[PDB]
Amino acid sequence: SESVPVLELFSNIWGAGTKTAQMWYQQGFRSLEDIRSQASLTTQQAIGLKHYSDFLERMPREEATEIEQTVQKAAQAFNSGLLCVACGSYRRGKATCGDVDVLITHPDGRSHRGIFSRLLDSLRQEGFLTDDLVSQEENGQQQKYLGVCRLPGPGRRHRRLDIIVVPYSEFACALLYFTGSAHFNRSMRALAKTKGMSLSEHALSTAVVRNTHGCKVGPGRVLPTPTEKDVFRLLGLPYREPAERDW
DNA sequence: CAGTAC
DNA sequence: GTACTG
Repeated sequence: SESVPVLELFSNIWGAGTKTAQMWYQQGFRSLEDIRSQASLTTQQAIGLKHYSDFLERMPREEATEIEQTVQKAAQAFNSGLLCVACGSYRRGKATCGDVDVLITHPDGRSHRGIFSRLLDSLRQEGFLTDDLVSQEENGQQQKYLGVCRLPGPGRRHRRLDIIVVPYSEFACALLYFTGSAHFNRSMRALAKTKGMSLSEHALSTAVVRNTHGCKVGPGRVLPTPTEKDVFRLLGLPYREPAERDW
């Protein structure tokens, strides 16, 4: 049909943005069926197209809880020490969630290692994980997984699930980044910059060196941040609770 | 670049 | 704003 809603239709495929949607449009594709039959699909895009309807639905908060518990039980089997916290919109207290954001670390600071591969393998044997989207094994000590899960039982939709494993020393910043919101994180890091500091999912750093155009030319030194409250303090900010961060 | 995560 | 893989 008309160009704008067709671009919108294509854009709602995971792995496809405006550039891809516009390219498809030039090709003369107008429907999801057209994409399915004729378009050159990325593995991820093919998965997004297959779960198009489900991925458009936001799940009830209660379902996100079950998903996080499903992940938690599997991890704990490996080690009872593991701490799993659902982040994102769920931690911010939303009634519905676009996806489930599960963070995992271990208090001793060592046992978090070796878990990521096993946990995923465990979740696959269970039939929980249905498709894998992207894997990041190079984020320093943080491992990230993006995939598709589905709770057992009838009438269950496929849900987007992200699993991140971090060291206990980076727990606070990883928790901070991953609960958001996106605009909230954007503002905190913007502020940190003004103060000659930097904030990432890994750590908060002071004495960061920047140039005339404000381009970072040297890292500072990592400041020990055991809790979220410590990060707020070192930036001269009043602590906000997750619900207070839903910007 | 493009798309993605918050 | 920061930062990952497709």
